[PDB]
Amino acid sequence: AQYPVVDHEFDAVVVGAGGAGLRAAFGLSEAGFNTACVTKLFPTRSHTVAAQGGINAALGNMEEDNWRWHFYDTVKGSDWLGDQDAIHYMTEQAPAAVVELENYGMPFSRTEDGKIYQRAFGGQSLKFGKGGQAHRCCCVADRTGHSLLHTLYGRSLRYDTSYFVEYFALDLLMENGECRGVIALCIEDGSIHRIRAKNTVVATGGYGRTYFSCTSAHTSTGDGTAMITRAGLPCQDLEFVQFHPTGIYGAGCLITEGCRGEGGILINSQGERFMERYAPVAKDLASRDVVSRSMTLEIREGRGCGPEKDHVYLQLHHLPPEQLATRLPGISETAMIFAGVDVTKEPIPVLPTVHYNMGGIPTNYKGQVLRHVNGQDQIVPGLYACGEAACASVHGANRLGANSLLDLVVFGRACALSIEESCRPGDKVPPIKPNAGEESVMNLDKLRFADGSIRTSELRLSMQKSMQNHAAVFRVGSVLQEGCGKISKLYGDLKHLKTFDRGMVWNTDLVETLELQNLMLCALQTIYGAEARKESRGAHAREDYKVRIDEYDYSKPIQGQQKKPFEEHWRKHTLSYVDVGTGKVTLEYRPVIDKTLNEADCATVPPAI
Amino acid sequence: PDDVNPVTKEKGGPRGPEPTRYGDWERKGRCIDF
Amino acid sequence: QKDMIEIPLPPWQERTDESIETKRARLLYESRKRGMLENCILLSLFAKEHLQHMTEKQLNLYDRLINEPSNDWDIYYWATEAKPAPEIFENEVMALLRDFAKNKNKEQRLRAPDLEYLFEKPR
Ligand SMILES: Cc1cc2nc3c(=O)[nH]c(=O)nc-3n(C[C@H](O)[C@H](O)[C@H](O)COP(=O)(O)OP(=O)(O)OC[C@H]3O[C@@H](n4cnc5c(N)ncnc54)[C@H](O)[C@@H]3O)c2cc1C
Ligand SMILES: [Cl-]
Ligand SMILES: [K+]
Repeated sequence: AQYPVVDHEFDAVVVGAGGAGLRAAFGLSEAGFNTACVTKLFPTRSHTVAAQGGINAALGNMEEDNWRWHFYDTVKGSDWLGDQDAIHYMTEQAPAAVVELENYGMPFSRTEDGKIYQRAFGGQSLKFGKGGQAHRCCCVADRTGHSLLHTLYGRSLRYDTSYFVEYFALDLLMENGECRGVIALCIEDGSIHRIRAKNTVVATGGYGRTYFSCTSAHTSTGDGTAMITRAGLPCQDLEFVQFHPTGIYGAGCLITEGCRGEGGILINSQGERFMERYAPVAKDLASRDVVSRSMTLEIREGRGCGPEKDHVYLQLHHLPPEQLATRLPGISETAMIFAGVDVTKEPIPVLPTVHYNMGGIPTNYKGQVLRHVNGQDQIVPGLYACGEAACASVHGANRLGANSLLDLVVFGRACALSIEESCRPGDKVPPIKPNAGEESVMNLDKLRFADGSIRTSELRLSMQKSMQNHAAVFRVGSVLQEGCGKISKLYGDLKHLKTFDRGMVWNTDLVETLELQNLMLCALQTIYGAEARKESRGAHAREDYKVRIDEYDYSKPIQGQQKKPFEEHWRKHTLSYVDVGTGKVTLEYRPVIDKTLNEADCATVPPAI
Repeated sequence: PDDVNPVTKEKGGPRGPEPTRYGDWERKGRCIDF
Repeated sequence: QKDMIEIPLPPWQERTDESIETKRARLLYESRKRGMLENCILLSLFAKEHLQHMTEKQLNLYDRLINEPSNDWDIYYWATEAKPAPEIFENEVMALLRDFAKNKNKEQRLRAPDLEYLFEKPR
């Protein structure tokens, strides 16, 4: 058809209205920048609202604390894939960030003496791991994420932030190596909007829906990740995906390990408590990834449950119902609402479930998006990223609990501060070519009228199952290679898509097909990166490569060792690229940043084992 | 009293049982975070 | 809820500029695309059952129910019985949603539906 094209000019455009995007947009607008915020959802429907837990900051309200101890915990948790300059930045800023959020109106819970109440969480420690549990985790009642969104969205409006609500960003407007804005679809009326700006912030969230089981809202489709890929820019560490072992089958709702702490057990199709064979001491309270791998082996060997023999059972019905009702109030209701299960007589169907994407768009600690040219890091002019879509990398190979609301506010603010320090409101906005974005519109039109042999639903499910079966917790060469072939085959299937809705008013069919394209790019890079990485580090663990492969053997004194060349160890970030036309994946690597922002303020933590 | 936890005297915090009592963060048996 | 009292957001408005087909299509999107999986699943399934069959009055009641509240969790708790809904939401559509969430026939509500129900007949 014909596509009405509308042009806009802003100082800055933020793609995303979750915690990260709202913090960036509010920050820019408060600083005087004419700021647009493009979001495919009303802002409080962002997945940030799902966060009913907390946010870490070393306020020291319950004991003496030091943000440098939070730095240490985060570095160690990252398994030394985390960039220590970004982790320094984030943990040093967190105390002020949380107090600022309270000042903005977030009603953080309080101690009897008026301080922000804090909980132990995430394995956090005092005195660089030597001093017992730290209490850093702060919250707003049972709705920290919602409070964050409501507060930042509401405050942004006082500074005239311009929202494009239910607009779907299709691509970046790149010209000669610089970002000049974004091209987006108005979902309500089908018009195409080219939003020009001197600076663009990508804050689009995760890509959990590449898998069959994830905790994400159904909006988590990797759209900004894919825009980066389509610009020929690298994504980073996409193989590092954090899983929980006991999500409800299909739904992805995580069931608390408290069910197993109270005596719940995992059962296979033969009625066996199989965790006794994989973890004779810890049994069903073995570590997350041990449990997930054990479940997967059971399923792979034909002992999975259900009609497709593709999950296992979490059995609670041997426990006294009084115990369930008293110690786990609500588990009966949750299991009934989604699985239709009465936990006093039926098991819950469960399987390992994606919860967090450590990987994403590589940035420096300022939120500036990086390319990797001639083996050197180099910022992309006019382009920023923050939040779960980004890879700063504060989480490295494993995110700590309650650090993932923190990175939203720290790096959302960092993007705004970086723009404020390098630019002024009203600076000339770079022009774009009159046909800029044409290819995005061509792709949209092809999907709108797609009349092939594979429906969006069919390709989507096949992708999700293939990722679940080949690129989840259980990783080994032969299975990863099989999965690489499958995902490459499904990428080729995008050319055979079948859609149905040919209109342009609230065309959810079309939007979910764009989302599938984006997911498929993310899936390709995740599984090829995982196949290439022949080591175990944090959430990536391989049955054929069970050891963390660093530049030294850090299990032994370093004195007298020969350092391994960069190309012969794995303590390095994966960089992934896709030739969109052919589906060809290319991998490169860049070093982990071990230097902090200031060694005198915060010492680099050497890798340890 | 309405919004004050009788045990910890936390004000305006999570309702019902302590969400982190098992080490993760749970609500109604759902694991929110870990 | 101090932040929500001191920081009020733009109010929800019933829309009068939409054909019934447009309103149904918008509420489909806004049912499927929620901030947590719980309401993505429950509201996408509820929408499949009802949107194409509702009257305009029912659509407007549903619109207010799922789109006026700032917090998806408030809707989820109203529907699953953990909290009572404000009087503005006490009507037949809320009654339908509350009864649906109870899952009295112990069905599996584990996935949002594929969209073919809108376009193809079941063979
Ligand atoms: C169920 C759950 C519970 C969690 N609980 C906690 C917790 O207690 N504590 C914690 O620290 N972490 C928690 N996490 C992790 C943390 O909540 C998330 O990592 C974080 O909220 C992500 O925020 P974000 O701003 O990066 O993205 P999101 O909040 O996902 O927002 C992404 C934004 O991008 C927009 N967008 C996406 N694609 C497009 C497009 N194509 N066009 C336009 N706009 C687009 C969306 O509309 C949305 O506004 C939880 C995660 C989940 C899934
Ligand atoms: Cl053991
Ligand atoms: K990430």
